[PDB]
Amino acid sequence: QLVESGGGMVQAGGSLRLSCAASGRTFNGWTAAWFRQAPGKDREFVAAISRSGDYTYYTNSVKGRFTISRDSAKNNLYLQMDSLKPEDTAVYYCAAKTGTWATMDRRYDYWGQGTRVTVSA
Amino acid sequence: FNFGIGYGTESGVSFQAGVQQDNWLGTGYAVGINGTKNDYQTYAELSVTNPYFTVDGVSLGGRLFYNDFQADDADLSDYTNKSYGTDVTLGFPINEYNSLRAGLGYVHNSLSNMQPQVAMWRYLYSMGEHPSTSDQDNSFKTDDFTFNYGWTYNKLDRGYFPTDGSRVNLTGKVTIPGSDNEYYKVTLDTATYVPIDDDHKWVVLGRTRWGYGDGLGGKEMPFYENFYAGGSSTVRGFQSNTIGPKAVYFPHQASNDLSKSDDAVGGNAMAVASLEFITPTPFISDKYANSVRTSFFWDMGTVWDTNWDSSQYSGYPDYSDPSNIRMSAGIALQWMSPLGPLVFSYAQPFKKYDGDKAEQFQFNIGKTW
Repeated sequence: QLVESGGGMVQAGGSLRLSCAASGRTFNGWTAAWFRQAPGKDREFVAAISRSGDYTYYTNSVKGRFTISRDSAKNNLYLQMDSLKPEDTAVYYCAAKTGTWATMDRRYDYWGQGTRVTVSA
Repeated sequence: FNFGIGYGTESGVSFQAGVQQDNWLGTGYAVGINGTKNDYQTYAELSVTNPYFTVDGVSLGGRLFYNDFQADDADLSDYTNKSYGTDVTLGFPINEYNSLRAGLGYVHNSLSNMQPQVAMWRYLYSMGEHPSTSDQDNSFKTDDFTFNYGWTYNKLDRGYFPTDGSRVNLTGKVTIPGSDNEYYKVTLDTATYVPIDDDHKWVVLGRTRWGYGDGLGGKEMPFYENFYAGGSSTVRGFQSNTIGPKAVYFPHQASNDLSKSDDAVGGNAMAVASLEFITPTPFISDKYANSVRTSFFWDMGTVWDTNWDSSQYSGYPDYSDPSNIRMSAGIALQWMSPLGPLVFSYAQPFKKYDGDKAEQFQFNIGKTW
């Protein structure tokens, strides 16, 4: 099952790298995405990488600061979080999909448990 | 009660269930319920016929259906289309090999979860719809009435493994004044078998498939009526529906400059052709030879968007170009195994274009009881 890791607390400006993997599974035939849920708010799209792996899509607020990618073997999904801001504070969720990418959480099939990221002023 | 289960690379796990009652409560009407479930589609219909209504071989049939389509699971730009409608059809038998049909249809299309893209939003704009380009939470409902026409020529010598004759199927529909949409759509399918030897062990097969549609009076044909190409049944060696225009996505924004892709969306025009050489299976001249068929094939096809404005989007490929013919070649195996009919194929797409997705190994297996 999907498991996230790499969260914690960082002061504004810092960097993080979130990781997502599934035991005995690979992301070969899967569309993968990251969502986040700031406290009190709803799950919102962060980033996604296509099944082919040749195209990446980001929400405007994180475009140019975050980078989603996969390793060669496609065992792991990463989110490089650079130039962090306080509003990036949320619980980050890993999501997977068999079909083409979407930005709505209910369109994804499998989810991780979430990992907390807190950015302080 | 008839049930059917299947598994294939085009539609994953397939389930089918049907019940037909020739005389329903002594009314003389023949009633049937049917259901189908895919990786991407759920379909249910209610069929009605009555042989006592047939006049000079012209029959009348009814249909009431529901359809749930998940475009993302068909390797298309994501959207959902939940539809329902009715069809009344007349069947004219011209001769022993030709029949005609004509009917009226109503359909309610309820669209949702549309992932903003240029071509999709182009059709929406032509309908007066202006949904946000930064969000997938949207909706578009329409009600259409259509006139449906069909012609089928079938002179194939055998149903299962044909060796001689041809089959042609031509269909066409157009919206009736009063419908929300305004468009027509034409489809043409042909198969031709030519045996070269007396035993018909060696057979040349030519397949073609065509589709064209467009809007009327300033409208565009809805994207959910698009044609597709690529897959086990069209152009082998290519992932299902990958051939043709690719989505150009608008940027997503949270609740408070475009992006290229390799996600197919289909088009309003389509052309497919295939040449296949059917041969005996090597060294199985036993009793099992009649149930096994080997073949070598050459497939090609293209799909394009006649209303794609390459001027406004010069940074992106010209998806209105009909000349990007994709080609593939390979070998196919057909077997009436104990578990049902099986088809396996290996093809190499030697002519492909930017964004095309390959699928060299493709197969479909079904079973009905």
